[PDB]
Amino acid sequence: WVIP
Amino acid sequence: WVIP
Amino acid sequence: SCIQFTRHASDVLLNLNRLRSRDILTDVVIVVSREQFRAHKTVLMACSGLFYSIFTDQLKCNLSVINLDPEINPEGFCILLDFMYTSRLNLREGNIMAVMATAMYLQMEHVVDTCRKFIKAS
Amino acid sequence: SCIQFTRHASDVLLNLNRLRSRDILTDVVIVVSREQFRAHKTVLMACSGLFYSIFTDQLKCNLSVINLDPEINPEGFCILLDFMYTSRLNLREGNIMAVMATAMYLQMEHVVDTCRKFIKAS
Ligand SMILES: O=C1Cc2cc(Nc3cc(Cl)ncc3Cl)ccc2N1
Ligand SMILES: O=C1Cc2cc(Nc3cc(Cl)ncc3Cl)ccc2N1
Ligand SMILES: [Cl-]
Ligand SMILES: [Cl-]
Repeated sequence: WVIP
Repeated sequence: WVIP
Repeated sequence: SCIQFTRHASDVLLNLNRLRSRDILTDVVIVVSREQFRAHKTVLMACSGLFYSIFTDQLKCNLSVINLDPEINPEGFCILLDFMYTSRLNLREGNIMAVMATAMYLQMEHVVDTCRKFIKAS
Repeated sequence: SCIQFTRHASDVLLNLNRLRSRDILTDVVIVVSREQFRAHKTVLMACSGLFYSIFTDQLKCNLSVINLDPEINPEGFCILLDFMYTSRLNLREGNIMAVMATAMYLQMEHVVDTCRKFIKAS
């Protein structure tokens, strides 16, 4: 999971 | 396009 | 010896979401309490262990309407349906418990994992 | 303020390809000369400008069989159908001309671009  |  | 187009999967999912927003080729209604959500059976199956089981069943594969368990919160479902079509999860302090419970029910293991991680941190 | 799961789109496409290989929820047959290819209308539309136009047409959206132009080579189509479901293109010296012609007909602009680049190099 990432910060888009 | 890339070499997978 | 194939070549690969890096953005292909993302572009396919973006177009499937555009079809969903315009209600094109949607073949099922998911009923969550009073709320109704139109979707594509294939996308639901590709994202959820629960929908995979439902639509591979010889009788259920033909249903146009699927009613979820009454404990399922419509907002939690809406957040998960958006994630299915975009890869983006709107996880907030006020919705995390309903999102985790809905993801456990829908069998969306990667969403369950991040919810468990975010809860542990707080 | 969403979070994003990097591998989600790729995982969705992988599962759609698994449904295709097992002939699950396929709703159309594409006829290319004598050859028949089963697929999902939504995936075809998401990948091709031609299928997007066909299945948004109020009459054609309901057809279970679509016949392509007789000039279309079945192998070129097969290579492009595999690309649609995997992001991988089996581009070879002996098939590049048939792949480019089929991609132009199917309106798959990124495949047309790489075929034009590979031809120019040789
Ligand atoms: O967390 C998850 C997500 C998920 C998706 C699917 N859907 C498929 C799986 C296979 Cl092997 N082929 C085809 C499909 Cl559509 C099943 C279980 C789960 N669990
Ligand atoms: O090279 C290409 C690939 C492609 C895909 C689609 N399919 C869509 C486009 C839009 Cl805007 N919304 C929904 C869909 Cl399914 C149309 C044209 C082209 N050209
Ligand atoms: Cl997931
Ligand atoms: Cl393309």
